[PDB]
Amino acid sequence: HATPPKKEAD
Amino acid sequence: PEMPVLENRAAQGDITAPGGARRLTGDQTAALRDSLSDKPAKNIILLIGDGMGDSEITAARNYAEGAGGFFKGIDALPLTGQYTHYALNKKTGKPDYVTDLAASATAWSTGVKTYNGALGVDIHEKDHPTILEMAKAAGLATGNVSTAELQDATPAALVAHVTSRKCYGPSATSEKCPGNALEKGGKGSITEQLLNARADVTLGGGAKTFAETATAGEWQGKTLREQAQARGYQLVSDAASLNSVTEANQQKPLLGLFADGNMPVRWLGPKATYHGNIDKPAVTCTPNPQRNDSVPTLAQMTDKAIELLSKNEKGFFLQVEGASIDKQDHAANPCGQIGETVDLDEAVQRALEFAKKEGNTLVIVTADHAHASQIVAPDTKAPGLTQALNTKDGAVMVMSYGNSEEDSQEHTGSQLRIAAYGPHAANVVGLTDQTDLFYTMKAALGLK
Amino acid sequence: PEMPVLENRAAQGDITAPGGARRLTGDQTAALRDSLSDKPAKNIILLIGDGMGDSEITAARNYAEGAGGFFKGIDALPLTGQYTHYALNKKTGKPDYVTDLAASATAWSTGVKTYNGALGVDIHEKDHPTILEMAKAAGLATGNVSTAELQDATPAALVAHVTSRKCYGPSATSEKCPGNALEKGGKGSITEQLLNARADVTLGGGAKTFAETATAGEWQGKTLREQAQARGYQLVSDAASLNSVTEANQQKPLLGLFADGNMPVRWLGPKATYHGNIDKPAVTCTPNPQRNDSVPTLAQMTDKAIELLSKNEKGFFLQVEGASIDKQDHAANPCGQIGETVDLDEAVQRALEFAKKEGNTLVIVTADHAHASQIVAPDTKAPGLTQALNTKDGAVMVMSYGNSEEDSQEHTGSQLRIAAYGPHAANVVGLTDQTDLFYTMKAALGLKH
Repeated sequence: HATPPKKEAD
Repeated sequence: PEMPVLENRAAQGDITAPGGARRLTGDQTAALRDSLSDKPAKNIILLIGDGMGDSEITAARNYAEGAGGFFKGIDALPLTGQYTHYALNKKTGKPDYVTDLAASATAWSTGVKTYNGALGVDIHEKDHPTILEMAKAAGLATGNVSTAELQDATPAALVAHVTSRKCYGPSATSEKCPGNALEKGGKGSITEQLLNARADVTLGGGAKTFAETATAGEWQGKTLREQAQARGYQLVSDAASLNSVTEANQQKPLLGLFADGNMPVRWLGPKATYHGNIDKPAVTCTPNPQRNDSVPTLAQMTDKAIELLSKNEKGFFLQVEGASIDKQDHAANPCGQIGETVDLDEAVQRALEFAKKEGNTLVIVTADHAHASQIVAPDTKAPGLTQALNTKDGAVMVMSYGNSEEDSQEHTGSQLRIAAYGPHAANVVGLTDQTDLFYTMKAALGLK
Repeated sequence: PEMPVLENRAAQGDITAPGGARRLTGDQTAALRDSLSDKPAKNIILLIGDGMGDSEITAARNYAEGAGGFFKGIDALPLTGQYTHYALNKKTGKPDYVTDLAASATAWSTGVKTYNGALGVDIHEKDHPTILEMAKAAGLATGNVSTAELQDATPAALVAHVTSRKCYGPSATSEKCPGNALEKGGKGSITEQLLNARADVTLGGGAKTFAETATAGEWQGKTLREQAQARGYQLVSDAASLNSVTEANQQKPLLGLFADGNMPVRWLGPKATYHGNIDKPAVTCTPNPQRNDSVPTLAQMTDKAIELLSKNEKGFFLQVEGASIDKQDHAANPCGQIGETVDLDEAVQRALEFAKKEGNTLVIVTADHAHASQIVAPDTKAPGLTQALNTKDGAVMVMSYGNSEEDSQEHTGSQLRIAAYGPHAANVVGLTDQTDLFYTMKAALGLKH
């Protein structure tokens, strides 16, 4: 959900 | 009697002559028997090396020690095996054959499979105690060491329970882990829960999140760094501060934050590029000058942790993680990738040297997943980023990662290497599951 | 004190629950001690499976047995470790980090490193006795089995000494291995030497080459197949013919040629393609129709080989390779790859079921050299050649190869998995070198230099 995520963002 | 740890398994002679490349000078049966003991374990030191699978170990050995070389730490454990690390689909509960760090770390620290991203919770977002909390509940000292951010998955899995590994501090938890947010009745973000866990020794990077202020609770309004201080922690920032520490226990728990993000890498080098192996000169890795004497190394933090935790008669549990690497500046960086394995090898040596003379310590060395980087022929014909390196053998070795630059290296689901030394080390031999590691540790220390 | 084989190391229960994914049910210290013995080995069965590597085994297990599955043969061996397989650069004598099949095969069959392509010789092109030749001189029966062509590296290293693996027969040998060419005073081509070696049992593919005629020698003018019949071999070409065999020895040695090239793959599926995990649909392997009861399986050949070699009271040496795969039609083919691991597990089971009740047999399982197969996340990013597969768990598994279509899968220098069972099994545990396996088998059987 990071590894690396998508999103985890703005 | 005494349990030995392979002294030397380097090519024994002339690799050009018959029997010259042998690593064994004789039968090993006796050695293996001497390595097997069902005696109780007073302590446990768990060394985890990020992405350090067989390919990673081989590459580092070829480069730093020569193909026929030998890691007096990593290749030194007598008992060996391969374990599975698959995760679960959160909706279906079916396997999802490529795990992430969070789920992997949750597996060995709690013993339950879960979904990629989850930390200390199953697929029902239900909490589960960690080997570390259990150790504390038995009066054992506890240590959580890592060259990465203490909020990253590996060290966090031991002290935090959130629905997403992203939830580093208040800000991030408020939006991605609402049910965990403090101001919503939750147990709080990863950092807040780390301060609650209260391990005797916690050392590493990740001081950035500690700049955040709590949005609720007893310490609402002040920085998490200020909170640790108000709660009696011994805050240390560098090597000099760390060394001056004489004790670490529940009244004076040690918290060492040595870098905003991850701790400095050991080696530097250009990154692999398309056709790098032929279109760019062969590389020789250079030391990271940012490696000050003022910033403890993975090995030194292990030493200090052992010193502090050994003063507890009942015993202790310590987890050391060597993963100063990042994403993508370090990245698809062989130089940075190799120096990282050397970092772990040093830490493992200290652990084995301690465990050997103490005789009641179980040292377990493993990785969380394999990286798809690989050692290929100088004349590779395959697509991807490559780099040639000058090894200790005076020959070149080429490396290639199957990821898109402007993309981080991917995971794989391949079962991977785990080795152990000491009491109960047998339980890592053969095929086992990553969750078996939780149970192996639990049983070795006799925790309920 | 009988040496145990792991009965069941599959997840013990509900993998969604605490401890449900556990593969152990209790302490193993006792199990391990009982798995250690330095008593001499009467026989040795060395199973070699391309893709008996950690990544290929996990993929196959996930596929056929589910993530929580358990290979009753492959995962059943108690003692495991890793071994390096680097080669030597013929010119400099220095290491070459990624070895080809021949350098690798030479290493464990003779105990000496060598250059890539080299079969049964060192960097000075000087012959070195193989493990099979040595067991021969000690009076033990010998078996050489492979689902590939018998001339191919693996089965060839045990009975042939040539400066290049390509030297299958006369023609090729004459143009690529002049020094080994018969008409030049050499020991001949791979097949010719294989025939001089005269193992008690040789089962595999590659009947193509035996159709070649010798260029010199007392058997000049006739096909190698004919030369074989003239020299006393029992020629068998299918399951029925092979089952009819009652004995195999030096007076009546057995030679089974079951396919023109490699023996038929167990499962069919399409080749992996770029972005095939999204581009194409999830794949489920299908039985290869070319595989029938007239073609023995890797398992039956192993089974029959053990039967015939087990008669020799002195003991026997047997090597079994599961490599029915090719290059590139089978290729970047997930199903062909997994089916092989599956074929392998059956042959390993027979080997273990046998060694378990005899108690003096060392079973060793290992994986070729390293390849680029990988299990990756089932979302967009692949890359290379990829393919989504429907597994036993009713979940899809994605795999990527990273070599190029219109290019065969590449080799890697990554240390590989090795496991053993029986006397001296301990010698594979922990870190060892591929050449150590030679000294391990030689020592276990008591063979003299």
